[PDB]
Amino acid sequence: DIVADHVASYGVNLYQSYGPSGQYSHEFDGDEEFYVDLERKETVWQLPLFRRFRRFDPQFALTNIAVLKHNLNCVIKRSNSTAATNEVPEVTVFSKSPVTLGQPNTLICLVDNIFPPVVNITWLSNGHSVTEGVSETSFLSKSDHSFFKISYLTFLPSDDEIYDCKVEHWGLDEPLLKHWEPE
Amino acid sequence: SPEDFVYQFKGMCYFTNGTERVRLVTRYIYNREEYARFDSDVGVYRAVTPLGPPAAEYWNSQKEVLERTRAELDTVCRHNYQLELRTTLQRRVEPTVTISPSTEALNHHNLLVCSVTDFYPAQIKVRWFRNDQEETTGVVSTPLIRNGDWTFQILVMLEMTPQRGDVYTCHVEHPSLQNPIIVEWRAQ
Amino acid sequence: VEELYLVAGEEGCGG
Ligand SMILES: *[C@@H]1O[C@H](CO)[C@@H](O[C@@H]2O[C@H](CO)[C@@H](O)[C@H](O)[C@H]2NC(C)=O)[C@H](O[C@@H]2O[C@H](CO)[C@@H](O)[C@H](O)[C@H]2NC(C)=O)[C@H]1NC(C)=O
Ligand SMILES: *[C@@H]1O[C@H](CO)[C@@H](O)[C@H](O)[C@H]1NC(C)=O
Repeated sequence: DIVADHVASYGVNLYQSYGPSGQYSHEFDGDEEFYVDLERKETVWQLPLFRRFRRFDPQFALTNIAVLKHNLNCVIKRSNSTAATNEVPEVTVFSKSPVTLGQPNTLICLVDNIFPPVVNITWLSNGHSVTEGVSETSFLSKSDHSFFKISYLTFLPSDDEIYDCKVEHWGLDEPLLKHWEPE
Repeated sequence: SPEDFVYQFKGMCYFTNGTERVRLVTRYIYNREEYARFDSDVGVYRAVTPLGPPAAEYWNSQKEVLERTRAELDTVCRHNYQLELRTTLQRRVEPTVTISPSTEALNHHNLLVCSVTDFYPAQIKVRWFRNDQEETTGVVSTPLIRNGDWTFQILVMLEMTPQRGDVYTCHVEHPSLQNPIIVEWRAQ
Repeated sequence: VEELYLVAGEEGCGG
């Protein structure tokens, strides 16, 4: 509906009773500029460019999330405790860069259509749980008010190792696995 | 599973022609139900579902709340855009360009995949050539793929049949590149 | 210059 050269979210604000937990982030043209670590009261910028030239007061996020908590309790009362519906996430795995054996790379696991925003994303290497070299985005907003989240695995392509992205979510009957390997 | 009650607030700024045309839409969401919003093109809060009137009427009756929200079009949207102009909107990451076939035997249909990866911003032009002829059919492209780390990639595939001694080239133009990247694949 | 943000309106309801 809204045509624009650029779109920013200068507050994606989230609070949920499970935990409870929250998230505060800014987005520009669909990518996450920062989130605020609400426990540590720290703004965590997502690019070195941003870390050196930008600043955001973490108390702004803390204050806003406190308002959401207040608002949430009002709307629970007004809705007779209407709970969130669990949606079925969609999972895709692809590489960051063209694959050549022996050349360090990154695998990307996109977990889309997440709701509610509670998920476990982990990696398997030859069936083994991966403990290092994993990072992930925050929850990224969607115009239908679900979320997506992206996890990253650093890896060394080889002829003897294969990968799965493993996703746990209340909308799934069992853990969902998405497979990837160098062809 | 455990029940969960979710609340979202999304403050969104829409920009066109720099900061000349700006629209602010703030959205109040219970679970996934948007129940109230402020749209600067409307100028007051509106209820969008039956959950909303108590919120919208309250904020509209609080003139300093209303007035502060109207001012955010300037004090937040445009203000922060000036900061984007110094950083985000100057970010330039050059694409890496690779060609590979999808096994390759001469008179047998194949797909040539031009991988254009790790670039920013999103604007890009990718063209296939067969010898000196630009390929305007048989091209199948993925959507723009968002990697989540402030880069994109796109795969542009060419349906073709290897014949000797055809030469194929993928030509890539991008705001990060002073001259186009040309990568070539030679049949046999 | 510091980034600013959009303030969440607060509902008025009995606590
Ligand atoms: C708010 O939601 C709860 C849960 O749905 C309702 O209580 C449930 O009512 C259903 C059907 O009447 C009954 O089968 C369940 O046992 C009951 N679950 C509970 C109490 O945990 C509330 O509905 C109103 O509750 C009273 C108390 O039981 C009922 O006498 C009344 O019929 C019921 N009305 C409904 C469900 O429409 C509900 N509150 C309101 C105001 O609707
Ligand atoms: C994620 O894993 C944790 C720890 O193993 C578990 O307690 C939690 O219930 C899981 N969350 C899901 C499946 O959404």
